Amino acid sequence: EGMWLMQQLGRKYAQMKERGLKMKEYDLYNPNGTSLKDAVVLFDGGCTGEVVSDRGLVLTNHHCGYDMIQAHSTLEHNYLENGFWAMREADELPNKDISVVFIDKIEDVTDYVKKELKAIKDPNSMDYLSPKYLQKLADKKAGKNFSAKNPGLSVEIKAFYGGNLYLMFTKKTYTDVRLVGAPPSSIGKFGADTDNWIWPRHTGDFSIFRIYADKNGNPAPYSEDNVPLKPKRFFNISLGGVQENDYAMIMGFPGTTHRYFTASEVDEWKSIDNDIRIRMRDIRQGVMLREMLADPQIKIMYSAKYAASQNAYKRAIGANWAIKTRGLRQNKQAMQDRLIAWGAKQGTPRYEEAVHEIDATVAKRADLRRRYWMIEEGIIRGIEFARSPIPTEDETKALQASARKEAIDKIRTRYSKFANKDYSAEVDKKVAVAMLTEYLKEIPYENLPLHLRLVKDRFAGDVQAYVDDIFARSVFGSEAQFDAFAAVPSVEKLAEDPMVLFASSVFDEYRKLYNELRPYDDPILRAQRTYIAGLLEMDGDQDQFPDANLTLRFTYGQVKGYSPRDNVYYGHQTTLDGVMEKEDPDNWEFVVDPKLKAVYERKDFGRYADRSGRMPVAFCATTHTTGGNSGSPVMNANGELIGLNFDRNWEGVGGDIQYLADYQRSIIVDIRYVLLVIDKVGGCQRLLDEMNIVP
Amino acid sequence: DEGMWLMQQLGRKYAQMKERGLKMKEYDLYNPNGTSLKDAVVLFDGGCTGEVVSDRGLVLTNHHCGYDMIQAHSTLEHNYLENGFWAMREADELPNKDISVVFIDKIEDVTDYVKKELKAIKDPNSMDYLSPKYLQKLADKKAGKNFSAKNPGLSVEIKAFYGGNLYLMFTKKTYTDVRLVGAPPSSIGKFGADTDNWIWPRHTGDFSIFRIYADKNGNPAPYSEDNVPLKPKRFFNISLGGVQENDYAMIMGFPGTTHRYFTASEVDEWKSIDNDIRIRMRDIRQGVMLREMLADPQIKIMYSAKYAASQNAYKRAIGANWAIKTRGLRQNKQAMQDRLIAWGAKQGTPRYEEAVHEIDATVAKRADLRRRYWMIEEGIIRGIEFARSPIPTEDETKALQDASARKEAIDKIRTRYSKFANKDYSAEVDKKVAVAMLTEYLKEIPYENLPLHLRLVKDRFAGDVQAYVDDIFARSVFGSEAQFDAFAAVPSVEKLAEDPMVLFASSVFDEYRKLYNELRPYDDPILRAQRTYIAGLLEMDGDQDQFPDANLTLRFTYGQVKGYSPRDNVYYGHQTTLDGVMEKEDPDNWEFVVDPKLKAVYERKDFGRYADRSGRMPVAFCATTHTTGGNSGSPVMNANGELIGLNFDRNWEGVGGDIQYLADYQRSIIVDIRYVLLVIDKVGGCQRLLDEMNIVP
Ligand SMILES: CNC(=O)c1cccc2cc[nH]c12
Ligand SMILES: CNC(=O)c1cccc2cc[nH]c12
Ligand SMILES: [Cl-]
Ligand SMILES: [Cl-]
Ligand SMILES: [Cl-]
Repeated sequence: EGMWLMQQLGRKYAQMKERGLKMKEYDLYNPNGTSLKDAVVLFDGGCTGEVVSDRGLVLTNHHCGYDMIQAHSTLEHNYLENGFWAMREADELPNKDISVVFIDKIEDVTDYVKKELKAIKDPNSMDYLSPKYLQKLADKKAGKNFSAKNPGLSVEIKAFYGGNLYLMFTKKTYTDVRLVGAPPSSIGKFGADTDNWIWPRHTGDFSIFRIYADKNGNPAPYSEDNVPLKPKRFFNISLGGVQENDYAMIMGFPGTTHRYFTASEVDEWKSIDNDIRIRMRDIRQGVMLREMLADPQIKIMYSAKYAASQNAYKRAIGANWAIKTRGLRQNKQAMQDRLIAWGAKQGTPRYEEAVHEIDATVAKRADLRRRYWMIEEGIIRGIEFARSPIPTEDETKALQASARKEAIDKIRTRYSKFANKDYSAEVDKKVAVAMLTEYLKEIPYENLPLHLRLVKDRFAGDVQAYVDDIFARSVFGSEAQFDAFAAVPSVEKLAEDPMVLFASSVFDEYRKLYNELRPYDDPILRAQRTYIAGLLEMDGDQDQFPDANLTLRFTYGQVKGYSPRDNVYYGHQTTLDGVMEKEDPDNWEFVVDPKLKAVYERKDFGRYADRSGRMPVAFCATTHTTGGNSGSPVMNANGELIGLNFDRNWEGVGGDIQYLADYQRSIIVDIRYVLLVIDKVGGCQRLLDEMNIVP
Repeated sequence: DEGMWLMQQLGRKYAQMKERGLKMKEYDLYNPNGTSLKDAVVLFDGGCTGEVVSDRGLVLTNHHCGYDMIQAHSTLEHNYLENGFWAMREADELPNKDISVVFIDKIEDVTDYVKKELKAIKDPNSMDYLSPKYLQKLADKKAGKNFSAKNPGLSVEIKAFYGGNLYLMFTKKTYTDVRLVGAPPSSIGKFGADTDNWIWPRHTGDFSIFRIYADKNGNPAPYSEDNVPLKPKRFFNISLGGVQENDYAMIMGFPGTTHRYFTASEVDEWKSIDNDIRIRMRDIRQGVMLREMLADPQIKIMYSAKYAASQNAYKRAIGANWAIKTRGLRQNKQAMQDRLIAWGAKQGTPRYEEAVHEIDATVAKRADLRRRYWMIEEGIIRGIEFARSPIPTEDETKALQDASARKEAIDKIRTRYSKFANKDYSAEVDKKVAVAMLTEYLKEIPYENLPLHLRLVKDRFAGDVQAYVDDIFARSVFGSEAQFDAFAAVPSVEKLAEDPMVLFASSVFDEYRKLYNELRPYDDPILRAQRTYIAGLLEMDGDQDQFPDANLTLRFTYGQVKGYSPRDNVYYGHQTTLDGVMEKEDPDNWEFVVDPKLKAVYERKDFGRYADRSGRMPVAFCATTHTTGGNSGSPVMNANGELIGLNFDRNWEGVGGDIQYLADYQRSIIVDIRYVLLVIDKVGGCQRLLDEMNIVP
């Protein structure tokens, strides 16, 4: 049920042993020695990765190394659709702007931070959560020129439990991380967007990289002289597979959770955040779908835009299902009522006062937050011409020196990016008419961005006419309209441009709402410090984990399926047979790689198939994971690698607020399927040979 | 393969049934010379199956079987279709016009009689051995002179089985006074509605209650206010013990049609012509209908039923083609015929190989014709609404060419035009469907094979299908109300003879009839060869594990209450519960609305003695019984013959079961009798119906 701090391993060890853990405590996490923890990395600032060889080979998800596979791909060598398999270390491709972060040391610095904070004065100061303030304390503690005395190292202090616990992390960062191997996108992204958040899953979501360093294994930027890193710890790969009920554990960097939400915050997340996102994206996606289905060229231009909007839409549907069916609101209400009753008993009323302050702040910001989500979902992300060019003061104080041509060249560059090869003004007008009709129904005239008041005032409520007039008269309405402007440009034309006025107006309102809403975060945050302190003093820092905050955590559970609905059961493991069942040659998402199809037909599964002869693909577990856990190593009871985490099912997305034992699962690619693809699809034996594969 | 067995076959199947769990005595289930459970089974309204459940003639069947009767008695004042109907006294039960219940009184093997009569052959190629007229002449001869007059309510019928190798005579007792007694609201009776058609898991309470009425002596009588409820020979006891996984289950009913003795060439034809054309053509039709319904809420209202009606057989064809592609149906038919051919070669009897060859040759010869027939039927006859627009009759055209009979002809044409262009017809939606359907039709059917008017697309319109369809409506007398009225004011024979819509409709119907007539002669050599083919199969492997094709006659099937795995890592259990109804609840979707009385029952757990051992309220279960269309409403029995449910559907994965039974996929979808009794009790409050049933603990 939790995402535990490494410090909490001692207090959780006995239960983990009861659940099946066989390894010694300090072999997993040692605060003053080498352990399995030293083989986990933060891959490219978001994902998790893991070292799997004494030469710095790193495994992570295909969707984690996707940008690097795409950057090295050309029409000549398309690594994204064909895969990439460097047959020698010298063939491994360097990557610009990549990093791998090791968590070298972790220390509890709570007393230090709390004593430094006492020099306050302002009791409402937010310095206790300020990265700038906490970095000043981290540098003070580490020393004057720490990074120069310990090269490649850096320190960071983070708040936990709403400002009740602080940890200082000593990090070692490597920036020479090279692409080694990747399956084709047909394997790496088999489900593609249709199977996102879906269990059963049949995606071989993996990619292979390598950490490079100088002669002494110290961090160094890309250099042709860099040598592969010999890490102090790497995972052994298990070939024993998984069975139902097997103990499993994960280490990784979960990003965010909201475990200490009040009941009022759950209601707000549902009725504002999720309902607005669901309704607004449903309108946007509906119009996009009609247009993509009717014109194959529109499908090409809008596929990525449609898929990008669907991802958080699906999350919101999944989260609202948990609020409606799993009693999230009620369990938060029970959590706060129990603290309020215990505080009354002890004579300490500050916890009830804290929950009341949160409720009052939530109730007060309701209309503002509704207006913010309505404009953000409805217009800022809903309508493409909202992100059309807005002339700067530098560009206007140029059109009225003769760098008038330099002003127009900068405006043209931005116009070309807005009206790019994937932009359809006709599709955008149709989306805007449906999105603005909904926006104008929900937001009253007095709360409208100034230019939208023209719908009622100048266009007699005809939204279609208003949108038609924006494109007919705007210099960004077509290429010919822009060129006519660029030939005779005046500041008076830009100041009265209907598209510029629309874009400026909606951005002004979006910033005004953001600025007016920002002051409401602080009383909530301060009250959460008192609220979580009460919860911890009452029930202990034992079965209540601190919210995720992109720091290293461990979670444990079992390889287990679940029943999604009445009379339906999803098992704990998918097979290669499931890939073949889903095969569809006339659908890019469900195309099956011919080398993999042949492997399946011949049953060329080597040492990777199970005891029954079926080739495993993926499994699911009751571990508690969230965004940031992509690429996380999944370990056995002996700490051996059995898979990589790559997703979680939609039924469990409400798990960020309340873990769902009967529904929430981590979706993991079986390590045996990873090895089968490297071996029979990539034919990259050197990668298998450098790993320590245990029978 | 698993079987829809003749009643005569119970004797030789009994031992296996007992070894599979059957506990009742053979003659208590079926006795040719006495009362048995078979006497409580009826053919409900000529299609469905039903069952007698009380000593006062109460009959249970599906909600979709009694749907028309519930709809005919419904008004805006008392909407029984939407709220349910529960007659609180026998006198309140509603009579029904044109209803019937047929009991199978006696069944007799008359094979030797029919085969001896057939020996008086005046042509060896005669189809009289399958002729209902001929077989009725033999049935009347055997029953005697004036049998119907000397035995009122009874009738005799002889049917061919095993392709003309076995014949049975059925003595039927028909009752026509069958009254509506009870029905749940449509929210329960058709809970899944079209979304869950052919779907397992299923949560639909598909049942309705009727009562057979008869004269003072329990003899058939048409509706009369003097009719008394029938005291039947036999009725089912209701079991409350429920079902468990692996329990023995059995069904009696009237399965309509199967194709168990198809050759491999007939499976290929079913796939590549019948199913592929239906799939492709309905996909085009449904796609255009969906875009129009989604864009205009008034179009959704007008085309919902038309869209749902087209989707039903489309889904069946997708399910059947999935079995041909994944379950090896073609290969198993090929293995079946190769084995007979090899055995015939050893017996020195080449007639079986000659028979399979005649079938293959006939299938190969009719291929282009059959492709053209399905292409026009799916593409135009069903695909385009203006294909069924008015065509002036020879007598209507004669009337328009010096009398007052011209206004009588115009009134008749107007009546047909108003039925075509009714409140649910959109000419704009029809033009869009026709453009897409004709574009596909014109791509598949060559100019020389086109219905005469479609040749104008290339000849007069330069291949512009949109222009051709636009011109049909712009110039046609049936293109709009104003166009019809202008014609009706000044009607001329010449205007109808040159009308583009009349010419289109006539042309496509002419080609549809020409193709049907040219294809009809191919059925007979196949049928005759099937008589030899099935005779060989029976002589070789016996009339034991090879059931005769379904032909709307009484059959039994048996199996177990068992779920199945539809795909990798997914398992569907054997039973659904009332929780599954609640999970699917959606108030803003008419299909998934939950009745408030039922929702309250679930919340209070007011399940009485109807819940299972774990206090969960069962709704439906599935079984490995072999069923098909005609089995809707069938009684599902326990190992003791007690009623445990009513069959109401089968899953799409098993629709290929009409050709080859699929043990690991095919299931009968059954409404649990405990859920039926819960709805009568806690939703209808109709205690008298529970009291007249014999409920066993
Ligand atoms: C076709 N429908 C979907 O793909 C979908 C819809 C809503 C939520 C989720 C979560 C996963 N998939 C979803
Ligand atoms: C709503 N249901 C469908 O879309 C569907 C589509 C194709 C086959 C089947 C069988 C049952 N349902 C089907
Ligand atoms: Cl290291
Ligand atoms: Cl012979
Ligand atoms: Cl099977």
